[PDB]
Amino acid sequence: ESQLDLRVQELLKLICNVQTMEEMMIEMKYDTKRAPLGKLTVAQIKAGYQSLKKIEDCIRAGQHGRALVEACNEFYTRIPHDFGLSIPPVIRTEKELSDKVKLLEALGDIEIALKLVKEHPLDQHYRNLHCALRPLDHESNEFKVISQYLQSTHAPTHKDYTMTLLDVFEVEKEGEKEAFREDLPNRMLLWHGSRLSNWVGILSHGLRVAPPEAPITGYMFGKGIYFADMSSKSANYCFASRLKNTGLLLLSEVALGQCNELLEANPKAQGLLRGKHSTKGMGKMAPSPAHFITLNGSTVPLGPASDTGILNPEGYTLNYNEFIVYSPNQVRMRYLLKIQFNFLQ
Repeated sequence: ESQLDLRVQELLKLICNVQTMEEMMIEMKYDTKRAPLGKLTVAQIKAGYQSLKKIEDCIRAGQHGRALVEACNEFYTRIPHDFGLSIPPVIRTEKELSDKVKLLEALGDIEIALKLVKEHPLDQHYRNLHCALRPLDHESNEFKVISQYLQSTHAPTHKDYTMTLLDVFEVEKEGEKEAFREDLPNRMLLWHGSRLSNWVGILSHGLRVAPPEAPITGYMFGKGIYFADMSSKSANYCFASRLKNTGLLLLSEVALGQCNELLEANPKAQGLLRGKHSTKGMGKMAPSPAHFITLNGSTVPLGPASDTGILNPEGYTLNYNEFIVYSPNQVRMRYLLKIQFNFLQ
């Protein structure tokens, strides 16, 4: 047996659970039976990404014929889906590419998590993370602020639930402090959400960019790292349910520097930086600078969401801001919130 504060123990038991990992993939229509997760290799994943590209190639060239059909078959073979008896859908839209990209991303973290769950077990894992998780003093000013930011930036559009801050752990990933690069302006504390089973991979490898094999059009603003100034915008990525009532969302410092403001999506946005250090999807609603506060050197956009005045002259107007940096060194994980979702029914 071994010891770590009970909170850190709870947290690990939550994100290390192999069952939940299985559950998550199944819930994503992934065939764990015909393709056991325990046998999933990093090479297989890279294979899937390439199949998608080929599919993106067809969609790109308007080839919705045999060319496409063969590409999907290849991919569905590479990444087995469980549709029961139903006939698999022929991927032929960007939105769907985007979903399959998120599936491969999850598999990538499952691969990582398992390759890590191999001297008390939890204590052993905590080490393998090379990431410090010190529980936070629920009386600290940090806590009060994290809580205020969390609630004050819960977007109106997301009322199908409520959030109760169970606990907060301060994160300290090896090497981020040093590499962070404090020279850039717009140093913000932003949200980032993800499913439970993803957290082991995020903690050990940190948040990272999409692979070069991946289809570019499966990324709203290119292969970068995404953040939001609205707690709920991110919490939706937890895909927590009434049974999976507990989820985790991360809060980290992002050196935005000069932002290249964009009204609408663009997978190729990274190319348009030309000096600016990040892309900003201009949302129709966001915190007001007048309500900003500073915490340990980073600006906290907590002010209740207000109208920004942005309005696409012809087209869809993004609801909330979208932030993207294309280099890990522009990110430094700080706090990891343990949240309990209270749905309505």
